[PDB]
Amino acid sequence: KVKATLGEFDLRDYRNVEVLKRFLSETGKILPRRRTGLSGKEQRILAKTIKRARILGLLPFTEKLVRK
Amino acid sequence: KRQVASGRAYIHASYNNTIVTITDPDGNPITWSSGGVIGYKGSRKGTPYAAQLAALDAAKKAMAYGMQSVDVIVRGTGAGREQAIRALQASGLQVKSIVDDTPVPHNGCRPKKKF
Amino acid sequence: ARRRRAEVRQLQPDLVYGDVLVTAFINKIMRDGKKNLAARIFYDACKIIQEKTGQEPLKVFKQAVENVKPRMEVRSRRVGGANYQVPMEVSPRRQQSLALRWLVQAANQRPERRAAVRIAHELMDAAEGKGGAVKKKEDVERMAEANRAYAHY
RNA sequence: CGGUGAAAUGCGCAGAUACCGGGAGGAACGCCGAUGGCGAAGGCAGCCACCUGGUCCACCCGUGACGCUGAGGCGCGAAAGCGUGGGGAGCAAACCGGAUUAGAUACCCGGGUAGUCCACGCCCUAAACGAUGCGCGCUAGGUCUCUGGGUCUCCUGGGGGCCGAAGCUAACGCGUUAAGCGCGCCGCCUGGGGAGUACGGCCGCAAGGCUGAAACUCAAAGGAAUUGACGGGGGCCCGCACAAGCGGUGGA
Repeated sequence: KVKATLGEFDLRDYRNVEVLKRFLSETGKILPRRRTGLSGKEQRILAKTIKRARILGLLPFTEKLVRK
Repeated sequence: KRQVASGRAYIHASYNNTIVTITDPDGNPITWSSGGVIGYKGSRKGTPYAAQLAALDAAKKAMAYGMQSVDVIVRGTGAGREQAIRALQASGLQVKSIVDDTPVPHNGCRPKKKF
Repeated sequence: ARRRRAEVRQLQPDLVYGDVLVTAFINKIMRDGKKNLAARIFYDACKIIQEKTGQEPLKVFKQAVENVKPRMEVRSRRVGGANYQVPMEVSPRRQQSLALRWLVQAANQRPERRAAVRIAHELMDAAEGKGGAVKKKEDVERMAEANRAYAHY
């Protein structure tokens, strides 16, 4: 899980890309709660947060496929 | 002859016909081969064999220009997306890597009846 | 066969040569259980190979069989409200059976008079890779990869 | 190229399709997103800021019964639909053609106008459904979950679910989110069909809507469960039932 392999970080700091990146998939998509390892309230916020970081082009909106 | 080694292989797969198009680094189409172009005319094209042929005959026109390396691109979900790739992976072309950028709308055009 | 694969009948090798392959072939010529007649056919057809070729008929026989065994075949299938010829890798058992049979069906279609004769010639033209025995073989395959457009079922 | 079970209608040598770059515009808003949250309902999902309602918890501080319901009235009221104007990417009644078929005024395919998006104004209906009026008290728990307070491996408040005591129910089911035990207050029912019609009035630009009978006619209409059969429903299993094979009848 991503919460377990990571430390103390602000859920609201929409700039910190070095962190958020771990919350997106191999594609641009946002990890599901099963992955992130977050809570009900926690995820709700990460949603809003990335949705922001995206806009200031710090986080993608979508990626392409890799392995091959 | 025009001598442009190393390029791109766009493979457009559908539920009615799979087509290839080969391009130079910049994104310009060198040679392109469809299914209906081989010889097939209908239900036939969506066959993995059709894709196979589309892909193979598609490299043979590319070696014509001495194409050596290629980055593979795949669009959509068709019957035999696989076969065409696996096809070029043996056509005689060095495959740099496979890429999927199947186009997905973040919700826009209210699609038609059969969704 | 619904409950099991059912065991495969085991035969008694030939009294002459001793290869069951032989006994299997003869069975195929035999009509109306006149197995004493079909026995002869084979033997006298063998003797024709001796006089007409400098080779042991025992060997000739196997190599002839060996050559008509189609390794690819069609088997119709209803998918989409249609008959789709699905080509398929034939098993060991079904080859040997298809061979012997065709060898025969083909033989009796020869212009030749005497039965034993017909076998004799079919047994040779077979090992030489021709006649019809092999033709009824190459034709099926000429459907195998002819409609290989469907080997995905 | 497209599209289908197959196909054709259509689009392409004025060069389509597939591919790169650029520009316009409309609609909608993936993932997160849940068996979740919110709201009186209808309904509500990209992001931001402003304006604004409701609500929950803790403290127990203040007023001092100031409460509940609620005929008529007033406002809100999906979709479609009407007026004026704007807008029009995609979708698409009607309509044009294509194939299917005994035929197809359909189901499938290609086009396509209203419409669908916006503003103002009208319409006001609905499986507008928990098919379950609003408010207060009382009656074992278990578990999942949203959310708040606490001395936070446990306690305590509010919401959404599943199982379940007592109890109830025609039965299915319900069961501290009551269909339980009780009080208040409003609405509505009183055999089916005829009818949500007729007539009358009200409302509306129109489409229509609200209210709403009877004659006649039938002995039922109706709910839930049972047992069966049956399904071009499901799972599983058999037989020379198919397959595989040999041999035949159909011919004379």
